[PDB]
Amino acid sequence: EGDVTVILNNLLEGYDNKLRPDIGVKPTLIHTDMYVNSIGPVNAINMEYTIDIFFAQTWYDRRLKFNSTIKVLRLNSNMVGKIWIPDTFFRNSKKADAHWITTPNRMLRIWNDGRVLYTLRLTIDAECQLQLHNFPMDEHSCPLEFSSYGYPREEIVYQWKRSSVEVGDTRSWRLYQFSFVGLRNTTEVVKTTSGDYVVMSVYFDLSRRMGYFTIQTYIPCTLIVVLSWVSFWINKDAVPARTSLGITTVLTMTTLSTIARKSLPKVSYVTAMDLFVSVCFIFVFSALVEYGTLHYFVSMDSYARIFFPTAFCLFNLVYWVSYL
Amino acid sequence: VQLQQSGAELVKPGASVKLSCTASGFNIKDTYMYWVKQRPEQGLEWIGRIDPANGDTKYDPKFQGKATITTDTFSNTAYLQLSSLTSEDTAVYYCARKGLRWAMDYWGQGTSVTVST
Amino acid sequence: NMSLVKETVDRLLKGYDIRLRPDFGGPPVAVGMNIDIASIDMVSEVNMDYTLTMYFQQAWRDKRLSYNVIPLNLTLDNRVADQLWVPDTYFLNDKKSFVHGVTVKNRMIRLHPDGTVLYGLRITTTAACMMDLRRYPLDEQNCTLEIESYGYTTDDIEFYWRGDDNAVTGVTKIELPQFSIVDYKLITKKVVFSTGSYPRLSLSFKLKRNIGYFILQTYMPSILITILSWVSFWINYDASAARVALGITTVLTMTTINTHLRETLPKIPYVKAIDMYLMGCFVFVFMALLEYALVNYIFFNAIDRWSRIFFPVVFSFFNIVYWLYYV
Amino acid sequence: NMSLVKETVDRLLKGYDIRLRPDFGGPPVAVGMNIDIASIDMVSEVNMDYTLTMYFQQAWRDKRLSYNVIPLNLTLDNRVADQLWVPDTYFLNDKKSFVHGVTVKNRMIRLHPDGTVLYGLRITTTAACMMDLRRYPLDEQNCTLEIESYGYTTDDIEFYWRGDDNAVTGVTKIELPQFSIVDYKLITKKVVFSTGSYPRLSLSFKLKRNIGYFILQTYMPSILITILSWVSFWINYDASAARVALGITTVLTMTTINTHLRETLPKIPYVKAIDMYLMGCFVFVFMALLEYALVNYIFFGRVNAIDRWSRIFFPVVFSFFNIVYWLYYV
Amino acid sequence: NIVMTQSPKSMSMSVGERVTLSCKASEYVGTYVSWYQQKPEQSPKLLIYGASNRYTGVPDRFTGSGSATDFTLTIGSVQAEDLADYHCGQSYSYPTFGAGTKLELK
Amino acid sequence: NNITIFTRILDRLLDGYDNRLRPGLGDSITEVFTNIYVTSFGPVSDTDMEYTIDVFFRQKWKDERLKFKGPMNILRLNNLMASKIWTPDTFFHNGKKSVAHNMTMPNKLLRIQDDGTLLYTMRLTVQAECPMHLEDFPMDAHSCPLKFGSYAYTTSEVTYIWTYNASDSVQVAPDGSRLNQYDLLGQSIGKETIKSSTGEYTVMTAHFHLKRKIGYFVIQTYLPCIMTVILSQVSFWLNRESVPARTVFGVTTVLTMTTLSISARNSLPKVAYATAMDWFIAVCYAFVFSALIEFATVNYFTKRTFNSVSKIDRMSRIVFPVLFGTFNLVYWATYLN
Amino acid sequence: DNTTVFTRILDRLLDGYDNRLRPGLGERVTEVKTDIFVTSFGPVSDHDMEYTIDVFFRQSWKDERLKFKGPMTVLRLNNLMASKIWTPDTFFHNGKKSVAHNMTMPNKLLRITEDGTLLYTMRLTVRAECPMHLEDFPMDAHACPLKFGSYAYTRAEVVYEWTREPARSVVVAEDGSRLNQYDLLGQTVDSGIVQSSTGEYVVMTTHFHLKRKIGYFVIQTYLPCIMTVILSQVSFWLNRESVPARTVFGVTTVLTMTTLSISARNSLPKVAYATAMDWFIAVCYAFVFSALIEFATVNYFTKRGYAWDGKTFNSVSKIDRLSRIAFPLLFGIFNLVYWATYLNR
Ligand SMILES: *[C@@H]1O[C@H](CO)[C@@H](O[C@@H]2O[C@H](CO)[C@@H](O[C@@H]3O[C@H](CO[C@H]4O[C@H](CO)[C@@H](O)[C@H](O[C@H]5O[C@H](CO)[C@@H](O)[C@H](O)[C@@H]5O)[C@@H]4O)[C@@H](O)[C@H](O[C@H]4O[C@H](CO)[C@@H](O)[C@H](O)[C@@H]4O[C@H]4O[C@H](CO)[C@@H](O)[C@H](O)[C@@H]4O)[C@@H]3O)[C@H](O)[C@H]2NC(C)=O)[C@H](O)[C@H]1NC(C)=O
Ligand SMILES: CCCCCCCC(=O)OC[C@H](COP(=O)(O)O[C@@H]1[C@H](O)[C@H](O)[C@@H](OP(=O)(O)O)[C@H](OP(=O)(O)O)[C@H]1O)OC(=O)CCCCCCC
Ligand SMILES: *[C@@H]1O[C@H](CO)[C@@H](O)[C@H](O)[C@H]1NC(C)=O
Repeated sequence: EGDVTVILNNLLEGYDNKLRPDIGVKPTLIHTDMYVNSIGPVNAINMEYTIDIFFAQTWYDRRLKFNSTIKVLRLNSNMVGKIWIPDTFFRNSKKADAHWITTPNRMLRIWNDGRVLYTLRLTIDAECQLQLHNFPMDEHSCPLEFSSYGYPREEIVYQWKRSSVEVGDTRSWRLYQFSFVGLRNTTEVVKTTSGDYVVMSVYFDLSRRMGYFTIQTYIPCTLIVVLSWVSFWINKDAVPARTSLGITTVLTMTTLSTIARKSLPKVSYVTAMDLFVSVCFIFVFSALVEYGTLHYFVSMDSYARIFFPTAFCLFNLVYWVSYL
Repeated sequence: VQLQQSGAELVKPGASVKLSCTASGFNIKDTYMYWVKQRPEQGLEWIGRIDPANGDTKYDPKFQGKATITTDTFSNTAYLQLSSLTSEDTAVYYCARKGLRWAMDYWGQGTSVTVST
Repeated sequence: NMSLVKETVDRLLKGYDIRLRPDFGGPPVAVGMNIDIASIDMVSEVNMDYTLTMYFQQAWRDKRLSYNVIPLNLTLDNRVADQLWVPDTYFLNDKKSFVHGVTVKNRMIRLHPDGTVLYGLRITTTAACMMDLRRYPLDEQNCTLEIESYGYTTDDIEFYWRGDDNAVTGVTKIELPQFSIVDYKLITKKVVFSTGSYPRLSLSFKLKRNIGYFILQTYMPSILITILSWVSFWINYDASAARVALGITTVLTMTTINTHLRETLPKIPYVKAIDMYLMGCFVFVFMALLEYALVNYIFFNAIDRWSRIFFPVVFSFFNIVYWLYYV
Repeated sequence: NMSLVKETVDRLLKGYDIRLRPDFGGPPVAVGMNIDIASIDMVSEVNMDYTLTMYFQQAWRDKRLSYNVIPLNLTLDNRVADQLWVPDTYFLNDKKSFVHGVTVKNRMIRLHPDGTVLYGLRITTTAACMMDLRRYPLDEQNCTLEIESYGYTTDDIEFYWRGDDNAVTGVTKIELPQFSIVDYKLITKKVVFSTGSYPRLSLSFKLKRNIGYFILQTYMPSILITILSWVSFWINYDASAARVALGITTVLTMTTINTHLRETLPKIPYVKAIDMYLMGCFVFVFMALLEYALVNYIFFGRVNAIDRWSRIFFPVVFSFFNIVYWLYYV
Repeated sequence: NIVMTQSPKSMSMSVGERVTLSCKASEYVGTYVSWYQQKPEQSPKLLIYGASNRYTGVPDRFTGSGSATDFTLTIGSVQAEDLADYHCGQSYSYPTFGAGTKLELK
Repeated sequence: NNITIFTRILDRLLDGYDNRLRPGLGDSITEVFTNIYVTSFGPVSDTDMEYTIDVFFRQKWKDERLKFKGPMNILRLNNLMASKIWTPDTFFHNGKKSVAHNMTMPNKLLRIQDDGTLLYTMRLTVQAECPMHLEDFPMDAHSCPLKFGSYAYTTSEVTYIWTYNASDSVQVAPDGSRLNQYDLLGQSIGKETIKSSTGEYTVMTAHFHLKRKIGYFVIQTYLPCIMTVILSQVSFWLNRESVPARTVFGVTTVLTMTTLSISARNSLPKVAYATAMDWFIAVCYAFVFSALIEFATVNYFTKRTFNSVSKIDRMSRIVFPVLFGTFNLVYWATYLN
Repeated sequence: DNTTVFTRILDRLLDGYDNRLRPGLGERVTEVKTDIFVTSFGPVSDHDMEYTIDVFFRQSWKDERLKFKGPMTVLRLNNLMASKIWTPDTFFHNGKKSVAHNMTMPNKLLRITEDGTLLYTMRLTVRAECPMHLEDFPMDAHACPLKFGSYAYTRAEVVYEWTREPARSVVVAEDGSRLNQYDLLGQTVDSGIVQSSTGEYVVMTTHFHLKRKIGYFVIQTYLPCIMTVILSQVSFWLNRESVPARTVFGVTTVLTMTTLSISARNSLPKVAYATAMDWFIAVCYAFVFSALIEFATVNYFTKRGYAWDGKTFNSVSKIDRLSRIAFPLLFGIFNLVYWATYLNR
């Protein structure tokens, strides 16, 4: 190990890590690469998603050049803090952290030419603006934007590789109600108050499965409003019987409206799930006043016995076709 | 690298025998010592193992109370000890060490015991 | 050229005294404040605070950090901040805040050749904002973020919104489903404490709560329960089990709705404007049940037919009074 | 008397090797333990842990720190702990613990002139405590805390309580809103792992649970919804809508109380003693509803005798049920 | 205790075709399964250490397949220097061996 | 230049300085002068028996080694100088989880004067302990304390004295009043000596008197419990023969009283005694349950020429409303006062 | 001067030592021998697809730059020596948020044997990720993994191995059984090679087989669903003329059924498919809904409105006389076939 030691002591003498390579010559071209381990749960009430990546970046530094028989110096995370590292930050991340067990999860490999590969493991809660029109049949393009912080376009130029973004299992991901559709990588120049910066974006396309919602919201509320229509088969002289059936349906449909609202966040616009709840609420409310109007005409019911299912049967053809 | 054992011996039933396995090119303190019974026209049969760093020893349940191993670091040789040997135990004894994936990569030449008149 | 920068930067940091502010013992330094509102995350009424993520930016002039040969805007690593003087700017109503540290600490220093030091951070903060929920949910809040210097008095440091209103940008672009940014105010003041007088900049947002959500999960689920209580007026008087079970349910539904609304709110002592509606609609429901108890006491239709017209008049009059005082 | 104190401390720390324990290669050092229970905060059954705030104190004797000239117990700043050897004591069932750092890190070092080092630290810990909830809420918990050395075996360090029982003080004034400390014990023992034999001290409390919250919040409704089902025997048999709506509501309340009283508990498989009572009361409620359906089947298709017998049988068996329940669990 | 069964006991094929050995464990052994050959009146050597991981010096025709329970040794072309019986061992627990599998050439 | 005059002053002060020894270690006491400026009194967490306070913790002591003769009178310095001089190890005795804010720089103040007087002002978010006796809930009054003293130095090493007069030594900012349930009546301080295991310690204390605003619990607990008692008393005004209607009055009003009994104790800690709120629901349960008990008696004495108005029911329309009326006069004058 | 002998030895071992290079960098492959002592298997959070485990993560390798001759053979050194020497950068492949405990000192040790063999054990709590297949819920069995390996060193530089035999290289303590819902049956280990863009790494996978105990879900979801069906099927024992009485049976049973349908999947994740508990609830929903439409059938055929007093009263119905036997029978047949096909899997 006496040969590698005198190489590393010669590289780090006269080295200033405050200065990027070619500070007054040309911008540093840093070819980024990303390996997605698992995309975590997509939170809708707080509007972010969790992602676990192996973020890798590769730049050229002429000061880290050595002439010896050793080709690659595969080092540990100790040598990270002694050399120059680009200040890549994720501009749509609410909070993020690297992993530090049992050692800082960082890799540093330096080639004789001067190429420097730097790979670290990150867990990022990235801001995704989930539009909740057409809930629960949503479809989003969740982005992940990262750029340099201090170095403008004239100093650091970021770039994507051809074999860059790499999804792995895509099977054991913690997307429960979603499904990974596809990915696309873009690059752009944003203009802020301190200069122009190079922003790289990874767009993850996610579509929602109806899944738990259909079995907990749709089928339970429809079986409530099917149960609203068996009042017509009860005879009209059983006045406390039918009005006890009437009150219990509308209170639980009010309850199931509040229960299904707990999954949704505090948004202002109406959703397709809320539209289905409100249309189901006005059929049962019309069923109570149907029965009511019958009660004072005797102080026609079969027309209603079929009308309500029929009117709901045609609505389900309207609702599901238009939203799918 | 090279594993060496002593030559064959002729013993009476009910006596005791001493058999050695000399290791060369590598120390004993970092790898386990595996000794195994090879009967004629039959498969192998492991009898015990040795951890020379702390002197730990575990035997086969069949050969409990039958064999004993001592190991000398200075001599670079570990020793058999068969106390109550019968005439049925006529086979060849092989020496081995722990390999890369708990295999037995390096083997001795084998010493055959013969219990007859 | 690259070896020339090393000799220049090492010349700047040799003999530098971080413990002393620029122009120590003389005139104060002028520090410009620039805040780019990236996102306002959670305006939570329960904890009475809002979460703000902003690209805080400072700009002052230090005569010791002056170079002449390189005309370029020296942009150094983020780790030179431990060896340079930076102002001790703090936020007064900060509950909890942090600077993001992925992949390095989010920090920028750009030395200009006239000595201008550009110090910028990406700060996510949770500023405290006391809310007067007497007109909830038709209310209008005013949440402030107060930037102040800690250890230096006005004679040592002075704060100003560099670029006037342009100092703070991205405040309007913030997308809030529940709230709505109306206007932001950049105010410069000099709060005087018992230890002296200190400069203070205050960035304040004008938030208006959207009732669109509340008008479908509370007000409507209520006004319509009173309509169910109005079905009991039309029912015949001899159907006692029909009207009582209808009359009990509309009382108990609004009681449960009132208890299912204030557990996601702080335990405030005054009466919010949505509680004047629910207690207002409770009287109309309770009087509908008391209207039947008068009817059964009389018998065991003239009284019954008078409440079928009086109740749609007063309750519609109650909505005219309610949605003209709070809006 | 200022520069004399400074040249004595700098004489002590010059040549001090922090990587070596006192009497290295010789006898083990003796570390006295002085735990001062300050406050037990949250004995949470959901996460199976109790939060403990104490003034953990370690007392050993280093022969290298033996200043003499100065006849005074030399209390130093709390930042000299980074330059002296301290034991590597850890708590085995520690889930999450921290030392309070306001206004500085809470830490005390007092160099006694014979070499004794007083080392007290304000530690808030969240020790894990596995709980037996088969007699909940009439159960007594026994939560421990295992003080143990990590890197040094029995022949390098030994642990002992300083002052025997006195070692642990302040536990009598500890007030738990839900619990009540009955007894506490101090145990000195040795555990053997695969890497050697290491010392271990364990401070353990016995927590009895106060019945008073659960008796009015859980038991007093649950003795009383069954009383509403007993009003159903006094109603006439032809009133089918009155008795059934009385009979359902006492069934459905006991079911909703059963579900609303177990989400604040972990998903344990066995039957806790409050569940046996809430299912015992459910049988008496369900048998009252089945008593009416027996009466209604007798009169339509095929009396008052069943109703008047159940007006006497049900207050007898249910009162006998509470005698069996409140002589077996309490 | 772990037992390893090698099937068949013996077989007779010629030079330059395919043979599939078999070795099935009693319970779960993950990957630690060793293949040893025994040339007659010589010392055993190592073919595959672990499952599907060739040793140094043996030719590339020898290959293995690993799983939780069953393990196969496959030779693409039988040569004239393979006059040995193959023993299947295990190392997930205290090591045990199969009975071996003899072979012969015409 | 002119800056390098002040560089040579600070380098001379720290030459031969030892921060491990307090000033006057072998000579005399080290007087520490302490003030607290409360910027905002945070919310009192009633469940965990704790409260939050934001302070400007100012300490002031004299160090003889930090004396200079220059062209300045005081030296307004930054936080890095604070870590190279002796500072007292003041901690809070009843603190549970306190943090010192350090955005964007550490919030510390150093103002070393000419004679050696120092000033050390920190910004904290102390989350102290407040022992509570909820036997008069929700009309309880708690003087939530805040106790701070030295950790390693006894009364023979470091003593504390309030700087101003003792009345106006803990100043509360008027705009910072984040209490929603309570309201701050006043503050009173003290100075006591606590003898711990390692010696006597000078413990400074300050109690913040608090009173609960009843008005939250009126709308959610008291008025729903009152209105369901009046709702259960409607059943005395109905017809005797209406068996299925008065049962629904009797049962559902008892049902929601059980629902109100569970929901009222929701946020309350699990104390072993009965609060005055729980002593109100129990009496309010007695009025709603006895209404259902009386209906069983009226249905027992019914026979059918028609039936008759029950004299037991006519007396219950007078006795039951005035028994609850006299109880509300007793309960809201005994516990309230 | 007795401790100056061990002072000279320790400073000599670090004089000229470069801790950025693995031992045997140009000669061989550094074998790191590891074994795990699980002090307490913590709670399994099915809502986050994770589990917590407290380990004594021991490691052992051989460094030839730390040979020494002195009084003792093994140096039970302090913790801060470990940061001055080379240590392997073992990371967990499926860890999410793992904490090395720091109270009071850091919970690591380091023993240096006189031949150069090292031992370096750490106390760590690992919040690893366990992928679950909640299709046989709650009667499912899971194999939660724990995969660890090197990060910056490929398989030609650092290879991992178990110290003892692989059967007895992961040891679970008897007192540490912090599972409250599950039930740990046994542990199994494996070794393998993973492929990445940077190179080939040696992974060390261990599996913890867990079986869920269904004792909680019987007295929370199964028994209240079974008692609801019995509560719906007592409605066939009433009379035909008690419409207001029987419709309380027909409504409140299915209304408390659909609340249990909501409150059963609350703890469960947003499971895309349907678990086996949802199949029992869906059949139990059909049994309480068919009881209502049986009442809707018999009420339509009820001619008169009065009831028997002993006039021609309504005669009992064949629908109620057949539903009194068939409805407890087909629920008995379903209950016999649902538990037999799931408890014996
Ligand atoms: C206000 O006060 C807070 C304290 O409450 C300060 O926060 C501290 O900041 C310091 C400085 O950055 C941190 O120290 C560094 O920690 C590194 C890893 O520690 C991680 O472990 C803890 C365990 O509890 C995690 O909780 C942390 O994660 C959290 O914090 C980060 C940062 O805020 C967030 O981003 C996360 O989201 C979490 O919230 C920590 O990440 C550690 O590697 C590092 O070691 C260096 O030590 C010195 C520093 O110069 C040098 O010797 C050298 O640079 C060391 O690094 C070398 O060696 C390692 C290998 O050991 C290599 O990997 C390196 O590349 C390099 O070669 C240092 O100790 C501290 O952890 C953090 N504490 C907390 C609680 O957050 C704020 O900074 C402060 N704000 C101000 C002053 O503005
Ligand atoms: C979910 C079930 C849905 C069933 C849907 C199909 C239901 C269906 O078909 O009902 C018709 C009939 C109703 O019989 P049920 O006994 O309920 O009704 C009698 C029937 O109407 C007679 O005709 C009446 O006599 P009458 O002539 O007026 O003098 C008699 O009056 P009374 O004697 O009191 O004066 C009524 O009580 O049922 C069957 O025949 C058995 C079908 C068993 C079907 C299988 C049942 C498991
Ligand atoms: C985007 O990725 C593709 C490969 O997926 C690559 O060929 C292309 O160059 C990338 N674009 C950018 C922005 O470099």
